[PDB]
Order: sequence, then C-alpha cells, then structure tokens
Amino acid sequence: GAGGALFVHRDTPENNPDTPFDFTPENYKRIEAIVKNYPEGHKAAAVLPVLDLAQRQNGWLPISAMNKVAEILQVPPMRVYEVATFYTMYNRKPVGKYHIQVCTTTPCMLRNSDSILEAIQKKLGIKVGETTPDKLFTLIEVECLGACVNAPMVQINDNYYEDLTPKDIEEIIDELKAGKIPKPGPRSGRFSCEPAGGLTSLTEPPKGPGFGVQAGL
Amino acid sequence: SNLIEVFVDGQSVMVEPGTTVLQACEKVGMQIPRFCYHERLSVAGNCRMCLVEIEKAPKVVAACAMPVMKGWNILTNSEKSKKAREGVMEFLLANHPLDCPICDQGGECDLQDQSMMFGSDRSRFLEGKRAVEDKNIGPLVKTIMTRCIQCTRCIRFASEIAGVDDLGTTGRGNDMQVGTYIEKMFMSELSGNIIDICPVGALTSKPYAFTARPWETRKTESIDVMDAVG
Amino acid sequence: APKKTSFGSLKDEDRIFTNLYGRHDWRLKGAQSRGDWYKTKEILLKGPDWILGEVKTSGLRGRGGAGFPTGLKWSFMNKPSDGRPKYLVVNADEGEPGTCKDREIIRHDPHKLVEGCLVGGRAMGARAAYIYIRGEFYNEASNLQVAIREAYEAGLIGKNACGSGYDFDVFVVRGAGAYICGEETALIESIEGKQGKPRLKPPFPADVGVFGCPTTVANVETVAVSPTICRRGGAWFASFGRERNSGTKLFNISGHVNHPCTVEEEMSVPLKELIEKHAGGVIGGWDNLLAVIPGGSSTPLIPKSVCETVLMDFDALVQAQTGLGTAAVIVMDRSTDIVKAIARLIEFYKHESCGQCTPCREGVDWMNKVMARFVKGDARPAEIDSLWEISKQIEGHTICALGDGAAWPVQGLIRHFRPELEERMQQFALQHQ
Amino acid sequence: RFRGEHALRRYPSGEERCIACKLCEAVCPAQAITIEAEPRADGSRRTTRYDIDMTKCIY
Amino acid sequence: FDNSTYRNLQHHEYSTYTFLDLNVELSKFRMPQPSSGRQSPRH
Ligand SMILES: NC(=O)C1=CN([C@@H]2O[C@H](COP(=O)(O)OP(=O)(O)OC[C@H]3O[C@@H](n4cnc5c(N)ncnc54)[C@H](O)[C@@H]3O)[C@@H](O)[C@H]2O)C=CC1
Ligand SMILES: Cc1cc2nc3c(=O)[nH]c(=O)nc-3n(C[C@H](O)[C@H](O)[C@H](O)COP(=O)(O)O)c2cc1C
Ligand code: SF4
Ligand code: SF4
Ligand code: SF4
Ligand code: SF4
Ligand code: FES
Ligand code: FES
Ligand SMILES: [Mg+2]
Repeated sequence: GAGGALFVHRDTPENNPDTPFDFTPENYKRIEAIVKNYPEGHKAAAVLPVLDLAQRQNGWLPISAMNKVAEILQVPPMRVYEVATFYTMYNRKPVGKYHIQVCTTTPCMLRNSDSILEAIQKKLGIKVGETTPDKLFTLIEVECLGACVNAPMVQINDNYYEDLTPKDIEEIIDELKAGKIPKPGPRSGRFSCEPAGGLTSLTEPPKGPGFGVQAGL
Repeated sequence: SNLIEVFVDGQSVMVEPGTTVLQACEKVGMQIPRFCYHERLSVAGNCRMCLVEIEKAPKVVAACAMPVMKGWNILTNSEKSKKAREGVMEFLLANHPLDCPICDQGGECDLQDQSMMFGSDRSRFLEGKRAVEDKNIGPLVKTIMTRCIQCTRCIRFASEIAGVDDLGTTGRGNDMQVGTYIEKMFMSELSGNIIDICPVGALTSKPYAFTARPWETRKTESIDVMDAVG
Repeated sequence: APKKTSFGSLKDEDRIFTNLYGRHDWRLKGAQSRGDWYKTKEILLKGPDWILGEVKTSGLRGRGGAGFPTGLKWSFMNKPSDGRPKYLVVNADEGEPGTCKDREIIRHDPHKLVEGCLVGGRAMGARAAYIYIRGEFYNEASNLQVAIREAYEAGLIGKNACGSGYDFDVFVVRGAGAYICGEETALIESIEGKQGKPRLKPPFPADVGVFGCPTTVANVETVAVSPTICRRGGAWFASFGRERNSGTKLFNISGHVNHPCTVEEEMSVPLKELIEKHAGGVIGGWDNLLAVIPGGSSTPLIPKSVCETVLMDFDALVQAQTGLGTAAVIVMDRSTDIVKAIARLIEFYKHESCGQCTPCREGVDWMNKVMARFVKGDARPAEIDSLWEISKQIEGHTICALGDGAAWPVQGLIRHFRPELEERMQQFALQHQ
Repeated sequence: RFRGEHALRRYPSGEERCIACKLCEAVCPAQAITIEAEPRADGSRRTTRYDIDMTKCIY
Repeated sequence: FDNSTYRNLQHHEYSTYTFLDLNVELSKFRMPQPSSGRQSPRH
C-alpha cells in the first residue's frame, strides 16, 4: 500500500526548530562512547546510533532533535534529514506508548496474520494507521520482522510476541494496558524455533571441547 | 607508454588506465546516452541509461562508472545495448507527466531527444502516474518536481561545486523525492547552474518562464562584463 | 564406500550449532563447555595462509545466499597493507522472508560468532570486526554485546587476543529497519552514517570498502562455521553434501507445515525428506502440496512435480530453475491463493526498494500494480507476456540484486501457474460483463 | 473536415485552451503565426500575442 | 543434564538503554582507533 506519511516537513507549534530538545548528561556520555567506536575523521558514522538514542530518549524525533544530532556530529542537517526519512524505524511523528507492529508478509500471511490484525483492531477499536485516544497504542503493518518460523508474530517496543492466536494477542494487550510486562516469546508452549513435534534434532548431549579436533593443532 | 588497447566496435583505441567505457567510446566520436553522468560532477551510476554490452560478457555494464579493461570490445550498437536503452527509457517515461506543451524544457530536453533516438515509439504502461508536491527554493529556480527523474545532478552540483549541502533525497523507493525537506532557499552565487545541469524541466529559470522556445532563439556568443572574470 | 549418493540424516555430533534451540547456556561458560574457544590461539598462530587454505579445502560457499566460494573471496584481502586499516563486516541484517537462522545463531550461539569473527579477521588481516545487525533484533544484539563483553574480560579479544599477540576488536552496529541494508555495499553505506543505497562494483570491498578501507562482508553463518572448520579441518566439512556443495546448512521451514522450525541438516538432502522429517510434513498431507519457495522470497517457486525429487543445494536447485538462496523453505498447500502470495512478495519488494536506480525504482512499483490487478483478474492475457518482458528489463540492468529478487518470483509464477492467471482473468471478464 | 477561417477556442468554463506551447508557430509552413507569452497574473501559461497573417496563410 | 529447560531468559529484563550501557562499558576495552589525518572530509 501507499505510504501514508509524507516526506516534507512543515513547521507546526508542536514540531518546529524552537521545540525544546537536548540530551541528558548520561545520554551525552553514551554519545561519547558511540563516537569513540569509529576512526578519527569519520564522525558521521555515528548518525544512526545517535539519532536512535535521541528517539529512545524522546519517544519520537522532532526536527529539533535531528538538528541537535547534526550539530553534535558536525554534519549538515540535510544528511540527518536523509537518514531520518530513509529508515522506517525512526518516528517523525509522535507514537503511542506501545507501538504494535504486526508482520503481514507472505510467510506470516500464510499463518493467518489477518486474524491477529482483526483481533487487535476489534480489541482497540482503531485501524492500522491510527492511535488510541488515550495515546497508549499505535498499530501499523511491517514487513518480515525476522521470525517467519514463529508466524504469526507481533513486535511491541523491541519485544517479540509470536505463535499468536487472537485470544493470546488480546490477553497481551490487556496485560499491557494493565501496566504489566508481558514475557516476549512464543505463546504455544514452545520456547523457540524448535519443532513442536518433540525436538527431532539435537537430542544427544553436546560434545566436549577438542572432540573432533584434527592432529597438528 | 602506459596506454592500454581497447576496441570500440572492433576499432583499436589506446587509452590511459582508469579510462571509463564512455570516455573510450567518445574518443572514437560516439556519445553514449546518459542522464545522471556529468563530466564535471562525481560519478553516480543511477540512471542506468548508459548500459552497454561488452563482447563475451553476459551482463551489460554502466559505461559511465566502469573502467575499460585491456582487450575489451565495446559493442555500442548491438541488440543488447539497444534493448537495454529501450527498457531504461520505458522505466523513465512510465511515471513522467504529460507536460511537454507546458514545460519550458520542450525542444531542448535530453529526455525528449534520447527518447526519440534510443527509446521505443509507444507506451504499454496502463496504470496511474505518481504526482509529487513542489518545493520553494527561491525566486530564481522554478521547481516542478513531478518532472524529476531522480538523476541527482543537482545534489552533486550543490555539494561539490557550490559547496552547499542543502539539497538531498528523502524517502525511498518510488516515493524518493529531491528537495530540502524543509522550506529553505537555495540562494548561492552559483545557484542558477542547477537549471542548466538538470536534464528535464523539473528545474527551470523563473525569470525566463514561458517566454520563448529553444528553436526560435538566435545564439550570439559574447563575453560577460558583470565582473572581471570575463 | 566413498562418493556418497544419498545425503541427509545428519547425526548430532556432526552438527555445528549444537545450541540452536537455546537449550543450553549461551554465555561463555556454556560455549566453552560445548567446544568453543578451544585452542583458538593455536589456530591464530598458524597464520592467515593456513586458515585460508583450510577454508578453501573446506569448499565452503557463502551462506548469505549467493554461494560464492568463501576461501577465494577471503583470499582477496591477503594483499600487503597500503597504509589503510583492514576491516571485517559480519552481515546480520537477515532480510529475506522465511529466513530465521541468523537470529538463532546470534541469540543462542553468540560466542561462536565472536570466535569466527576473530578467526576470519586474523585470516584476512582485519584490524577489527563490525557486526551489522538489524534494529528489530534488540534482544539479540544485547545478548551479542554481553557475549562480546565476556570475551573481552576473558582476554579472548582485544589487545593480545587469546595470547596470540594479534589485536582485534569486535563492534556491534545497529541499523534501523531497512531490508536493502543487508546488501554488502548498502550495508557499508549504512555503517558510515549514510542512506542504505548500494554502491556500484567495481571497486569491490576488498579494494574500497567501509571508510574507504579494504573490507570483507560475510554472513553470520559463514563466519560462525569457520572456527569449527579450522578445528576439525577442511576435509571433514568437505565430505558432507555433493561435490562443490560441501558442508552443513541451516534450514528454515515455514508456511503450510505442521511443525515450522529451524533445523540443521546436510546440504544435498532432498526437499521432501527435509519437509517430512523435521517440519512434520505438509499440512493436509504431501498430496496437498501446491508449491514451495525453496530459498526465500528472491528465489522462484517450484510446483509439486519438482519438489518430490529435488535436492537442497545450489546446483540441483539451479537445475530446477530456482536457487538455494538462504535455504528458507516456504511451503504452500492447495488451499493457498498462489497469485496473492506472490503479489504480497512483490509488495514487500516495492516497499523495500531504496529507489536509487531507475529499473528497480519504477519497474518494481509497475510490477506491483500489475500483479495487484492480476490478483483481482482485471487484466488481459497479453499482459502476462508484458509483465514477463518488464521483469526481463529490470533483471540485470540494476545496481544491486534487489531487482533480481523482485523479478524472479514473477518469472516463476508466470512459468508455473499461467493457467491460474488466465482462468482468473476469464472469471473477471465473465462476472463484470 | 472543411478548413475555413481560424478561431481560438475555450474550455467549457470559459478558460482559454491555448497554453502558448508554440507548436502551431513551429509547424506553420508559411510562418503565418506570431506568438509571445508570459506568466499571467495568476501564474498561468498564456499568450500575450497570437497573430495569424491571413495573407501569408495557406489554410 | 537435561534439555527440558529453556536457558535464554536473561533478555526478559532488558531495558531501553541496555545496548548503549553495554557499549559504554565496552568502550574501555577497545584499541586506539585509526585516524585519516583530518577531522572530517570537509576539513
Ligand atoms: N540472507 C538474507 O537475508 C538475504 C539473502 N539474499 C541473497 O543474496 C544473493 C545476491 O547477493 P549478491 O551479493 O548480489 O551476489 P554476488 O554474487 O554478486 O556476491 C556474493 C559475494 O561474493 C562477492 N563477489 C561476487 N563476485 C565477485 C567478484 N567477481 N570479485 C570479487 N568478489 C565477488 C561479492 O562481493 C559478495 O560478497 C541473492 O541470491 C539472495 O539469495 C538476498 C536478500 C536477503
Ligand atoms: C537486497 C539484498 C539484501 C541482502 N540482505 C542480506 C542480509 O540481510 N544478510 C546477508 O547475510 N546477506 C544479504 N544479502 C547478500 C549479501 O550480498 C551477502 O550476504 C554478502 O555478499 C556476504 O557474502 P557471503 O554469503 O559469502 O557471506 C543481501 C543481498 C541483497 C541484494
Ligand atoms: S521535462 Fe522534457 S519530457 Fe518532461 S514534460 Fe518537460 S519537455 Fe516533456
Ligand atoms: S531536479 Fe533535475 S537534476 Fe535534480 S534529481 Fe531531479 S531531474 Fe535530476
Ligand atoms: S535495484 Fe532497487 S534497491 Fe538496488 S540499488 Fe537499484 S533502486 Fe536501490
Ligand atoms: S501555441 Fe498554438 S499549438 Fe500551442 S496551444 Fe496555443 S494554439 Fe495550440
Ligand atoms: S514473514 Fe513475518 S517475520 Fe518474516
Ligand atoms: S550515465 Fe551511467 S548510469 Fe547514468
Ligand atoms: Mg532543466
């Protein structure tokens, strides 16, 4: 589908260069640590980590934060604009407290991700582009979060919830809005990508060090 | 010397190391079709109009970015090169707006001329076209970004020649757009050259808008007196 | 009996990733108990030439999906230094639909990846290793960071790595939601704080890479098997699988199977054996199978008539007009709308294009629109050949292989299910008068 | 199909159809058309001069 | 020895700053970075 969000910034009272943003001293220490991970003369390599840290501190990315990152890294603001508008994990508009991302790619689609999307829709009463009136949940559609084996799966604030049934995701939503912390992972009684059939492989105890080592080493 | 030997349609050419396929072709008097390549800007390699076939090579190469190897035979008018040019021009014209009568670039448009020379004569695109919003970058350069072909010539000129890093691209895919992402004026003493470098009518002269057509103007070569540069 | 003709049924002791399911301690102590970091100092002291020779004898091909010979690729960094530093880049972006192996390698066997990074960096003379992981894998990246900290404290990496006298650093760099950033040049751009747009080759990363320095980009699975290959030797790895298809492989089986899972199996195991052995078989029985995408969304699908006798290696699947890819098997039964699935894949590719070059940027969106119309049936039969020609134009005329990965599924669908498209068009024409 | 006296047409809203593209001037075998243009007060592409010399015209 | 239990649970208590705190901690173990000779490509 066509991307709803625009790629031109128009100043608003909520979002304009005079919007107050700054990094906390702990965040400045983290920025120093991040910058020391690249060779001298290549400070611009830290644009993505520092921008992500700004988003993690603020929740989203106002243009003031992007200008601040450009100023800290001595990078022209247009390059930071390019980075922020290229990568989809950056939020250039405010999002809810829990950003719900449902994978609808073909491997997840085959395992009825439509049921999960509809269950979330009828539990929250919002669409796949809206935010709840209490500003708690934002629901969007994403592409292949990397857990195709555990389809259908959903990501909520860098946490994975997979092997989902509509009732399971509704319960997760209830305990999320109740202030609890839901345990990330599959909900079907399997811990990880192992087969649910009974662990067809890797049954024997793992071999000790140097077991298969060749001679002359 | 240090020159190597290459062939352009079987004709021996002696070129320096690091010479591209396009330069070797122009040494024998052929101009490879190009949109994104400018000899005074950095090499981009994005428009893909310059794709050409090397003999005994299954895949066509980008003549603007590929250094030519010794013994290579560049086949500039083979079936592979012509079909690659036709496909690239088709993809370029799929979303282009039907603005030629109202475009100032009409009659001196590289897109028009290279469509007439290297592309097909009809369309098989049956979908709707994309439309983008315009950007205000000053009172000198008129901006109609629907005609943009995403060559990035303007960005490279602003970065390298004018020394101003205000131009760039936002988004990705079919939604990638050329602009400033904010209301900002590209006001520089050399800012007017982006109109010339732009192959299409996306960037045009605002004082000159709508007044004339290229074929009716008479050309007088003269010297500028606004400074001491001449 | 040399020259094996039947492949599969791999034993546990021959497996490399002995903690694929996270059933053991992923920390340093568990990895050491499982054989990791065992006389790796002796491996480093053997020199880059010995490691490169072992990798070449192993016959390992790139596990990222292209199957390039690992030894030949790594030998490109065996040049004398010209003043610039040398770097190793580990590709953990893992963008293909259907692929889940690298996530498990990172989350459950991180010390394996760290030791492989050290061994490969010593082999190619790299000063440090940058691990580029997708930003969606936050917990996986934090586990990797914990493992790297454990290795640093134990003296396994850093100054005087493992006592060998070779200095090596391991860095973790996180991207922000970009499937194109898995491509090696696009990944290099993403590391340097720029847009994830691929670079034209030449120059190759061995000449000009990250920060303009000689660089090698290698998949997580390719890196994590090198220490075990060097420990047991090239010959042991070589025996498994067909000739030029040596070693073990991680397989992700998803879609319409009873037990979708990630399993480790020998290379040339037949697809039917793998599906009926580890995945629990096709939902509704084997006779209910309609089509299989063997190597992730970029590889073309094959119908049931091909899946019952094909082998899961590069050459066998190439002979089947498809590719091994990332060994990501996606299974679809006869209840699946085959056109809708391919349309969803094309939508994925349309949303993942970086837009740098004309053929991908416009043609992929064009094919997305055409296939969206195809799903409803609004088009005409000549548009099938039109779409085939459009795909041909996109293929081989783009900067990177994302155009290839968008074109190939369309070609496979047109090749194997043209009557379905024609029938849907005829139904639309009937219903809409 | 009969060719008679020349005329300039309008859109149903009354807007001029002519957009000063100067194709007729270029194609005119007798050079009977003279066109000048500029942006209108509302920014529209319109003509300020559009003359046809009917004694030069060949119809 | 038993394979029944899942032993990857330390990631359930991870916070927003875990990765960057780990980077800060690791910053003292790293080697002096190489230098290109200038402060920036625009210098
Ligand atoms: N694991 C994943 O998440 C994904 C994997 N893929 C796979 O990636 C494959 C295409 O990737 P490519 O890099 O474009 O394939 P490629 O053949 O062009 O390159 C593969 C590796 O070999 C190197 N190489 C290739 N030719 C070389 C040469 N002549 N000289 C020196 N080095 C050379 C390349 O630098 C690269 O590192 C696809 O087949 C796809 O299956 C695609 C998307 C995602
Ligand atoms: C669009 C695109 C995306 C890719 N994404 C990944 C990826 O996420 N992970 C990966 O290992 N390789 C990916 N690749 C393939 C890389 O080129 C490959 O991993 C790299 O060359 C490493 O080579 P190796 O297989 O020898 O390790 C991608 C290729 C393309 C064209
Ligand atoms: S830019 Fe060229 S092709 Fe496009 S409308 Fe203007 S004259 Fe026509
Ligand atoms: S405005 Fe002109 S030069 Fe700039 S990207 Fe568009 S077509 Fe190219
Ligand atoms: S093929 Fe697509 S993703 Fe690859 S460089 Fe071209 S536009 Fe970008
Ligand atoms: S200038 Fe001539 S051809 Fe162009 S719109 Fe006006 S009348 Fe028609
Ligand atoms: S298809 Fe859902 S995680 Fe990839
Ligand atoms: S002129 Fe070579 S790709 Fe544009
Ligand atoms: Mg122009």
